[PDB]
Amino acid sequence: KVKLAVLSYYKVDAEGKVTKLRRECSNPTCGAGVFLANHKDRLYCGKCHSVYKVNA
Amino acid sequence: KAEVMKEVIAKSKFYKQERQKAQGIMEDQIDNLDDNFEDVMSELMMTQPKKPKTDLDKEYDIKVKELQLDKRAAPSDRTKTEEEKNAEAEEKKRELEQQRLDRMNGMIELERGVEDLDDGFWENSISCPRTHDALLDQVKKLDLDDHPKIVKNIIKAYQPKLAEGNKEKLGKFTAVLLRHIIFLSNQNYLKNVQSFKRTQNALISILKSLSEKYNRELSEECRDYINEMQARYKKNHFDALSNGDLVFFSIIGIL
Amino acid sequence: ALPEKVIKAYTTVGSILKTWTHGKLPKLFKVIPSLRNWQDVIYVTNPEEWSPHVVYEATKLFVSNLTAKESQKFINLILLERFRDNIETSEDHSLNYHIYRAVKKSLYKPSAFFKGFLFPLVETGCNVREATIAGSVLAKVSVPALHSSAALSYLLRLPFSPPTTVFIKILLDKKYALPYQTVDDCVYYFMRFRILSNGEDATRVLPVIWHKAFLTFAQRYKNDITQDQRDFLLETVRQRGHKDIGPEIRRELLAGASR
Amino acid sequence: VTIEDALKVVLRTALVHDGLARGLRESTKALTRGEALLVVLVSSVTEANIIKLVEGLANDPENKVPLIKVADAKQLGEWAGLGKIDREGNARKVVGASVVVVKNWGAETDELSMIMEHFS
RNA sequence: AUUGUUGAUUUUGUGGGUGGUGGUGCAU
Ligand SMILES: [Zn+2]
Repeated sequence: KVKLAVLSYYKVDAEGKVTKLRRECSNPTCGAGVFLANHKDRLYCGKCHSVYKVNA
Repeated sequence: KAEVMKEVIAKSKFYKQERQKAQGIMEDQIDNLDDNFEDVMSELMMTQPKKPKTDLDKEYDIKVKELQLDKRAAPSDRTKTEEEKNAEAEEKKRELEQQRLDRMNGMIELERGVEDLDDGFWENSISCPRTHDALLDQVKKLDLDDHPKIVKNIIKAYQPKLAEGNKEKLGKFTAVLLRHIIFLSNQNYLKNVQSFKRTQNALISILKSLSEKYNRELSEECRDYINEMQARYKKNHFDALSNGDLVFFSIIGIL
Repeated sequence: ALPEKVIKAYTTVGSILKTWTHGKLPKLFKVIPSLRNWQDVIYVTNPEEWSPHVVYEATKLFVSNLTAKESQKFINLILLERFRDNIETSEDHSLNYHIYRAVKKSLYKPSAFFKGFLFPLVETGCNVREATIAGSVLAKVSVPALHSSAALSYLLRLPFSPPTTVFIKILLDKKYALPYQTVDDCVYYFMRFRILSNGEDATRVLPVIWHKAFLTFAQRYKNDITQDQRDFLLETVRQRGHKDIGPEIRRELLAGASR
Repeated sequence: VTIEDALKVVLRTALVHDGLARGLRESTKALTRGEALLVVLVSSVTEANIIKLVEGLANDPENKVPLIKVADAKQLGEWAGLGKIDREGNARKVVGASVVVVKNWGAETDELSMIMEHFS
């Protein structure tokens, strides 16, 4: 179990700007807001189960 | 017959290998499809298409929330007829008396017999008080006639359904309650015999209801008292004995 | 049309699904719900040739992944049609064991199931055997009280048909904490069957299933109706009461207290 | 009609059309997709990072979304519909909601005009 | 809470009704 996992995805600077620390899934059905889990060798989508390379 | 059997066994084996062969080819293509998965999925993603509720669907969603706003009714079961209730009650009475007769004649519920036991015997907000003293502190400032009120509330405040572990707490409270019933009898009550009579029997009635559900905890405490009282008798003899000891034996007969 | 390379791939998948019975499903099949045009992709996999085993695994896959709106179309277009076809085509008019589990898994998403399986079925000439089989699935699996009450309010307002009565009886038998708005609707549904100006429902002959449903409501929700409502229901019994069930309904209604 | 009373009906109307995102995760997802029309946030959130995140997202230049301040999460959860109702009718077993985002108003009400007018 | 990312559909504790895609004959 992970608590406040959503908080970890985003970083807020002192001026209130919001920056995304994780990449979003390119599948249109996933659309925006669907974040790829960062594994050592791949990026994994929890919704589509698609796999992307980390440096692609 | 034997020839017919050998044909049947041969056919069954013949079909079994065919099914196994069918399963064998089944995994082969699935492996091939998995290998070709990445090539296939890519073209699908290249050709993915670009981006009103039915009135019935609108109504159903509207119903869901309005039902949420509504209060919820409690359910009820069928009322058994008076003849059925009497028949069921009579059946339960008949079963219980029969078990009592069997236990009287030596039936022991581990369904063993007394003779079995005779082998080798001769050869060799509201706080739930886990201890008797705790209950006194909670009821320290209350009058004698208020003890049933506080004792009943503790049971209500810690019913099994309210939270996990309440069965254990109530189980111990059954043991604690018994010591309280014996404890009060020791204390002088000639001043307010009427008040003591209203509290002592009331607490016993509460203990009976608890004993129906938590006889095991009560049974352990009851045996402990017998050993403790025996130990006191070894030293003080009759001085150890008190009014509560007479009361205690009386309660055991009830429960 | 899909890419000609894909259609061959998913054409091959459909062949596997026709005779699949166990093991792991094809990887291409498992990713269909993610695709936007899953209706087109599912079409080439030829669903009405899906084996009963595939329908069960398919139902698990699509109900969990698709949205509520999309899961509705899967239930309505595939699971419902397959459910009807199997009953119609089977010699004994029974439902295959794997399809029977598929309906249960669809029920995991109550909103999609009711508006995709139940309401379309009763509104599209459901027969008694179809209702009984579906009613058992609804009877055994747990449904939320809120969603179940909404469905019960829905069925009560529909035109009377013995198939619809069965679903009405099943929901009542479940012993839900029906909201008082639903209870009022239950009274109105039975109230409209009493003779007075009124429609044919007053004079329409009543099967036993209606009486059994009316008995169940009396047995379970007698303590949750107003005294005026109790009088109306009693008015219904004297007019339309059954020979044997009617006396028991009268006993149960009278034994209840007003809310 | 106070602003708080206005939001009570507005949020309920959003619920009837399935137009509310309840929770931090759904609120963040709604904002980044541009599906957010209004943001309701709680002042008594223990972790200031939650306040900073929603404030930054709600104040993004591309999609400026109005933001509202709520004293207690528990009452916001009650407006979100999380809690259930008793035999008495009072809300029971209510769940605190830190953030609520409205995706669809569902129906036009005078109370929707007032809250928009207050922001303008 | 939980599903396989998802959103209250579940999980936990205490109670608890149910024989039911049951058969087989009978009476339009
Ligand atoms: Zn994807």
